[PDB]
Amino acid sequence: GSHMPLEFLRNQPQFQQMRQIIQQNPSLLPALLQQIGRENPQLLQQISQHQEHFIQMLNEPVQEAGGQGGGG
Repeated sequence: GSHMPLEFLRNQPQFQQMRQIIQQNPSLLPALLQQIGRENPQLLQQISQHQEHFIQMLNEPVQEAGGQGGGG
């Protein structure tokens, strides 16, 4: 979508968890892109086509106080 690239990630059981790892070891961002390449190389090449926007969805916290219903 025009305000959400890679939208198929947004709720996934791995996307709930792999970002928590990178938020403690950003040195393993390469090692997570490589890990996606061992099980979904089709997702990997799609993330690679959007990498600057993937980092925005990747670097945020997996939960936030806005999850109660909205931003205000």
